[PDB]
Amino acid sequence: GQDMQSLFTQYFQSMTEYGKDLVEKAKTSEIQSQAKAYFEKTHEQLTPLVRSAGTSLVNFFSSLMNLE
Amino acid sequence: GQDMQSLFTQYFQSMTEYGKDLVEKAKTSEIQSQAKAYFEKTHEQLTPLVRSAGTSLVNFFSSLMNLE
Amino acid sequence: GQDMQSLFTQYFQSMTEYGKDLVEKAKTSEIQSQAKAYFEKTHEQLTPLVRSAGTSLVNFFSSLMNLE
Amino acid sequence: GQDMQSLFTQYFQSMTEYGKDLVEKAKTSEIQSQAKAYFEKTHEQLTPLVRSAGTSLVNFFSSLMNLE
Amino acid sequence: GQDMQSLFTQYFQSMTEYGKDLVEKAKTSEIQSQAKAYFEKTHEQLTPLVRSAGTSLVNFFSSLMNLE
Amino acid sequence: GQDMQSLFTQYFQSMTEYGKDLVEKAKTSEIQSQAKAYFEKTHEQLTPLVRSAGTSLVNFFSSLMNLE
Amino acid sequence: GQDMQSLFTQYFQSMTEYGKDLVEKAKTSEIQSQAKAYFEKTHEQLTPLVRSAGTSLVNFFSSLMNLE
Amino acid sequence: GQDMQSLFTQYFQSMTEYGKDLVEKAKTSEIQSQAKAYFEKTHEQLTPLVRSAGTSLVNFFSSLMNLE
Amino acid sequence: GQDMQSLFTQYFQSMTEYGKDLVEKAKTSEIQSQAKAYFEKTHEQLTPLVRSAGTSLVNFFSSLMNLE
Amino acid sequence: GQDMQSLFTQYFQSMTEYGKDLVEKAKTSEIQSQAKAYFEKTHEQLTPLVRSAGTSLVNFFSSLMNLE
Amino acid sequence: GQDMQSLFTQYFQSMTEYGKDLVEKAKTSEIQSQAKAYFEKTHEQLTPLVRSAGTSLVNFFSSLMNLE
Amino acid sequence: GQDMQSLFTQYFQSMTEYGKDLVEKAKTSEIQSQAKAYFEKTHEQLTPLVRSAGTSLVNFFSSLMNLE
Amino acid sequence: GQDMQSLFTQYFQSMTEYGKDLVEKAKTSEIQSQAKAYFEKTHEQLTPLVRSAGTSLVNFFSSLMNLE
Amino acid sequence: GQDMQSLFTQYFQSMTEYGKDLVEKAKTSEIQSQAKAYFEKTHEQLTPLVRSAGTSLVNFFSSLMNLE
Amino acid sequence: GQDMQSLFTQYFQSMTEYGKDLVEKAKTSEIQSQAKAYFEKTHEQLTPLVRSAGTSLVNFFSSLMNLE
Amino acid sequence: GQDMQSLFTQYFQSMTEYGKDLVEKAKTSEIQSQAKAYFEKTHEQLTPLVRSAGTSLVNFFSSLMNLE
Amino acid sequence: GQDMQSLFTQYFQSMTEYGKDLVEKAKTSEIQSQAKAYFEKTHEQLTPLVRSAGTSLVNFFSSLMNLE
Amino acid sequence: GQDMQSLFTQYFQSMTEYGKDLVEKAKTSEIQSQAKAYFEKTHEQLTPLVRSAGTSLVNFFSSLMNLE
Amino acid sequence: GQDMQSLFTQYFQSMTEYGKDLVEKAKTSEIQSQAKAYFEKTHEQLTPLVRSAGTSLVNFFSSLMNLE
Amino acid sequence: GQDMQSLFTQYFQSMTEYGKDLVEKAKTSEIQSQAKAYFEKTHEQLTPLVRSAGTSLVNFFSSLMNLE
Amino acid sequence: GQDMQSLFTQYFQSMTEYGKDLVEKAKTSEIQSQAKAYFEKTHEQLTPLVRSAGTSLVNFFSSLMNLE
Amino acid sequence: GQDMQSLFTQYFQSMTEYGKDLVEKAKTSEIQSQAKAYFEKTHEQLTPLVRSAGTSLVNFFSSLMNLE
Amino acid sequence: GQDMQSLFTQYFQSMTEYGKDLVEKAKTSEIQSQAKAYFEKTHEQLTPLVRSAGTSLVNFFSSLMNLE
Amino acid sequence: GQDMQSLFTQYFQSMTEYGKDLVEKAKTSEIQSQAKAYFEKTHEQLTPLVRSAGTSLVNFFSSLMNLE
Repeated sequence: GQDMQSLFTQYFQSMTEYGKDLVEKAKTSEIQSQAKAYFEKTHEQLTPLVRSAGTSLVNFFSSLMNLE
Repeated sequence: GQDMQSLFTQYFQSMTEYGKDLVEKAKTSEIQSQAKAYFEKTHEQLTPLVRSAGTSLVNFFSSLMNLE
Repeated sequence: GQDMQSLFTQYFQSMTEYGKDLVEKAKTSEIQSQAKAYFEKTHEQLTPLVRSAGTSLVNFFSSLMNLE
Repeated sequence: GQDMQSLFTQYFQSMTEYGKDLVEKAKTSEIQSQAKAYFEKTHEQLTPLVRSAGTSLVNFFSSLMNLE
Repeated sequence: GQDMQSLFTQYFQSMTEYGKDLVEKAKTSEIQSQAKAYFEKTHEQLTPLVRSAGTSLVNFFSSLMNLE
Repeated sequence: GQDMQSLFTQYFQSMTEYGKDLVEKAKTSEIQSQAKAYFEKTHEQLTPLVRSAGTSLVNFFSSLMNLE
Repeated sequence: GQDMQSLFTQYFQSMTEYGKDLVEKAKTSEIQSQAKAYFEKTHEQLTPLVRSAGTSLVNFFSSLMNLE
Repeated sequence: GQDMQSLFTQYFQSMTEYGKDLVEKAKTSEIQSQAKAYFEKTHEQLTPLVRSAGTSLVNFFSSLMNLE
Repeated sequence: GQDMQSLFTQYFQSMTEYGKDLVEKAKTSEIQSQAKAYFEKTHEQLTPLVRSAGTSLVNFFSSLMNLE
Repeated sequence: GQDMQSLFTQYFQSMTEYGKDLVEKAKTSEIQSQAKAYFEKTHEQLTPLVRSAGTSLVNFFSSLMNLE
Repeated sequence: GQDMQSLFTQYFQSMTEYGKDLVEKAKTSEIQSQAKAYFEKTHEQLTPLVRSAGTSLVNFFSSLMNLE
Repeated sequence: GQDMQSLFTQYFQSMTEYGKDLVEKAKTSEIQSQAKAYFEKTHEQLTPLVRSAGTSLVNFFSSLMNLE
Repeated sequence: GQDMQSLFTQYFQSMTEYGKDLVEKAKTSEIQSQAKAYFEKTHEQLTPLVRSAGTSLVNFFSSLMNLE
Repeated sequence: GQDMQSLFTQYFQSMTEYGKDLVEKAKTSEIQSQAKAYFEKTHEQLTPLVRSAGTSLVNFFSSLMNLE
Repeated sequence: GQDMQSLFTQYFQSMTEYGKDLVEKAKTSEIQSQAKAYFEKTHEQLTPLVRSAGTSLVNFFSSLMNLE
Repeated sequence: GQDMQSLFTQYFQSMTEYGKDLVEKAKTSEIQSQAKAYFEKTHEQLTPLVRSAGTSLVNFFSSLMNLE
Repeated sequence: GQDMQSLFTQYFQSMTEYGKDLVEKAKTSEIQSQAKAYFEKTHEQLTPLVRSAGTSLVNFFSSLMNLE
Repeated sequence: GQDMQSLFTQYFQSMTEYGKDLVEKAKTSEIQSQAKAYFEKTHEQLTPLVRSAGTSLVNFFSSLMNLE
Repeated sequence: GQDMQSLFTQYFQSMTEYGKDLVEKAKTSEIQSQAKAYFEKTHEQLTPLVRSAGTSLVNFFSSLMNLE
Repeated sequence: GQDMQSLFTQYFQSMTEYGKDLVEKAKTSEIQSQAKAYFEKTHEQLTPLVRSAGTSLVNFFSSLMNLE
Repeated sequence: GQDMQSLFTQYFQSMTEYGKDLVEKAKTSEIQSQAKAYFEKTHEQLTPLVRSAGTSLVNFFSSLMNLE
Repeated sequence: GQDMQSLFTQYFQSMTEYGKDLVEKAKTSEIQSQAKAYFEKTHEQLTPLVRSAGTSLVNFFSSLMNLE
Repeated sequence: GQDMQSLFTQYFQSMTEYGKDLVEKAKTSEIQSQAKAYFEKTHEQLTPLVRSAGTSLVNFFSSLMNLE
Repeated sequence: GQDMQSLFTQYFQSMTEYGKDLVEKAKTSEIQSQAKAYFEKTHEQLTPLVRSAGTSLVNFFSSLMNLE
């Protein structure tokens, strides 16, 4: 059949600001940090950590992710 | 059949600000941080952590995520 | 059949601000932080943590998420 | 058959502010934080934590989430 | 048959503010925080925690969430 | 048959403020916080915690949520 | 100001037949004819002769039709 | 100001037949004819003769039709 | 200002037949003819003779039609 | 300012037949003829004779049609 | 300013037949003829005779059609 | 300023037949003929006679058509 | 003079258990906690909080505690 | 004069257990905690918090605690 | 004069356990913690926090604690 | 004069366990922690935090603690 | 005069365990930690933090601690 | 005069264990740490942090600590 | 077992004169004389002749005084 | 077992005169004389002749005084 | 076992005169004389003749005084 | 086992005169003389003649005094 | 085992006169003489004649005094 | 084992006069003479004649005094 599973984004005579992480002043601070830190014996199969207009597209067709 | 499972976003003579994480002043603070910290023997299969206009599209067709 | 399970967003001569996490002053504070901290032997299969105009689209077609 | 299970949002000559988490002053405070903290032997299958104009669309077609 | 289970939102010459979590002053306070804290041996299958104009759409078609 | 189980919201030459959690002054206080705290051996199957113009739409068609 | 002088026609799960001139049998007949025939020294300035779901929109903004 | 003088026609899961001039049998007949015939010294300035789902839009912005 | 004087026509999962002049049998007949015939010294400035789903858009911006 | 005077036509999972002049049988007949015939000393300045899904767009920006 | 005076036509998973003049049988007949015939001393300045999905776009920017 | 006066036509997973003049049988007939015949002392300045999916674009930028 | 303001405790061939805070089982409980929590503009001059065989001896001789 | 303001504790052939804070099992609990938490503009001059066989002896001789 | 303001503790053929904070099992708990947390503009002059057989002896002789 | 403000502790053929902070099992817990955390503009002049058989002896003779 | 402000500790044929901080098992825990964390504009003049058999003796004779 | 402000500790045929910080197992933990962390514009004049049988003796004779 | 056969004499802020043989005037006299004089073949085994605050302690543990 | 057969004499802020043989005047006198004089064939085994605060302690542990 | 057969004498801020044989005037007198004079064939085994604060300690451990 | 058969004498801030034989005037007198005079065939085994603060300690460990 | 058979004498800030034989005036007198005079065939084995703060310690370890 | 049979004498900030035989005036007198005079066939084995702060220590380890 006909399948459209996509990100469709069209702009016409437009103005768009987006996905901006803006620090003006920082001191002894941890600001906007994407992190994973301290894992032990963990089993993660589809965990996309995403931020600030970044993109993660996964198209599995008849595929097999096996973590045995 | 006909399948449309997509993100459709069209702009016409428009103005749009979105997904902005903006710090002006920070001191001894932890501000807007996406994090996962301390996991032990965890089993996570589809956990998208997402923020600030970022995108995560997963299209599994006849696929198999096996965590055995 | 015909299936439309999508995010349809159209703009016409419009102005839109949205999904903005804005800090002006921070001191010894933890402000707007998306986090997961301390898990032990946890089983999570579809838990999208989402914030600030970010997007997470999952389209499973005839697929199988198996956590055995 | 014909199935429309979507997010339809159209704008015509309009002005819209929404999903804004705005801090002006913070001191020794924890403000607007999406978090999951301390889980032990937990079984969560569809728990979307969502905030500030973020979106989480799940379209399972003839699919199977098995946590055995 | 014809099925329309959607979020339909149209704007015509309108002005709309909504889903805004706005702090002006905070001190030694915990303000607007979406959180899950301390779970032990919990079984949660469809618990969407949602806030501030965020959206969570789940469309299961002939699908099976099995937590055995 | 014809089924319309949707959220239909149309605006025509209108002005609407809604779903706003607004703090002006806070001190040693816990204000507007959506939380779940301390669960032990709990079984929750459809418990949407929702607040401030956020939305949670669940469309199960011929589906099966099994917590055995 | 805000001015909406338009033809707004929306259809939702509907069936509509309209503006249909259907002849099955005709003999030596004049059937459903829009015509103007024999004018002499006539002065017509806005005369829309319309039929069968046809449309005629006149939008004059600060304009001048002068027949001197 | 904001001006919407337009033809807005949206279709959702609908079926519509319109503006159809269908002849099945004709003999020595004049059927569904749009015509203007025999004019002498006529002065016509905005006369839309429209039929069968046809459209005629006149948008005059600060303009001048002068027939002197 | 913002001006929308347009023909807006959107189709979603729809079926539409329109503007159709269909002859099945004709003999010694004049069927569905758009015509202007015999004019003498005529002055016509904006006369759209339109039919069968045809379209005529006049957008005059600060213009001058002078027939002197 | 922002000006949208256009023909906007979008199709989504739709089926549309329109503007079709179909003759099956003709004998000694004049069927669906667009014509202008016999003019004498005529002055026509904007007369669109349109038919069968054809289109005619006039966009005059600060222009001058002078018939002196 | 921003000016959009255009013919915008987008197709998505659609099927469209239009502007079709189809003769099956003709004898001693004049079928679907666009014609202008016998003019004498005529003054025509913008007269688009259009048919069958054909297109005619006039975009005059600060121009001058002078018939003196 | 920004000016978009164009013919925008995009196709996505679509099927479209249009502008087709198809004769199957003709005898002693004049079928689908675009013609201009017998003009005497005529003054025509912008007269597009268009048919069958053909296109005619006039883009006059600060130009002058002078018929003196 | 002779002043004896003391804690005199003598043991002879004795057995004494005292001041024991003993928890065997605790769950989601706050057990035996000495605390002061949330004071604002408070003036406390001699407030000994004491527990579990702890001791607080204050001997002021000709001294002056001034809280001005 | 003779002043004895002391803690006199003598043991002779004795057995004494005292001041013991003993936890055997704790879960999601706050057990035996000496704490002061959240003070604002407080004035405390002699407030000994004491617990579990701890000792606090204050001997001020002709001294002056001045909090001006 | 003769002044004895002391801690006198003598042991003769004795056995003494005291001031013991003993945890056997802890999970997601805060057990026996001496703490001061969040003070703002506080004035504390003699506040000994003491626990578990610890000792705090203050001997001010003709001294002056001035907090001006 | 004769002044004895001391800690006198003598042992004769004795056995003494005291001031022991003993953890056997800890998980995601904060156990026995002496801490001061988050102070702002605080004025503390004699605040000994003491624990687990530790000692703090202050002997001020004719001295002056001035916090001006 | 004669002044004895001392720590006198004598042992005769004795056995003494004291001031022991003993961890057997720790995981994702903060156990027995002496700390001061986050101070801002604080004024502390005699604050001995003491633990686990440690000692802090201060003997000021005719001295002057001036914090001006 | 005669002044004895000292730490007098004598042992006779005795056995003494004390001031021992003993970790057997640690994982992702912070155990027994003496620390000072994040100070800003702080004024500390006599703050001995002491632990595990360590000693801090201060003997100021006719001295002057001036922090001006 | 525990055996206390001792002379226990403690003094607290007391004044005691005792065991005093004071002669002021003596002439040809025998005053306060402890004596044994003229024994012949005598057998004395435990005969304490004691006077004036003198002390005689006999502690025989499993011993044997044999006068054979 | 525990055995305490001792002379325990403690003094605290006390004044004690004892065991004093004071002669002021003596003439031809025998004053306060301890003596044994004229023994013949005597058998004395434990005869303490004690006076004036003198002391005689006999501690025989498993011993044997044999006068055979 | 534990055995304490000793002379324990402790002094604290005390004044003690004892065991003093003071003669002021003597003439032809025998004053305060300890003597044994004229023994014949005597058998004395433990005879302590003690006076004036003098001391005699006999500690026989598993010993044998044999006068055979 | 533990054995303490000793002379324990401790002085703290005390004044003690003892064991003093003071003659002021003597004439033809025998004053304070310790003597043994005229023995014949005597058998003395442990006879301590002690005076004036003098000391005699006999510690026989598994020893044998044999007078055969 | 542990054996303490000793003369323990400690002085702290004390004043002590003792064991003093002081003659001021003597004439034809025998004053404070320790003597043994006229023995015949005597058998003395442990006879300490001690005076005036003198000391005599006999420590016999597994020894043998044999007078055969 | 551990054996302490010693003369332990420690002085701390003390003043001590002792063991002093002081004659001021003597005439035809015998004052403070230690003597043994006229022995015949005597058997003395351990006879310490000690005076005036003199010392005599006998430490016999596994030794043998044989007077055969």
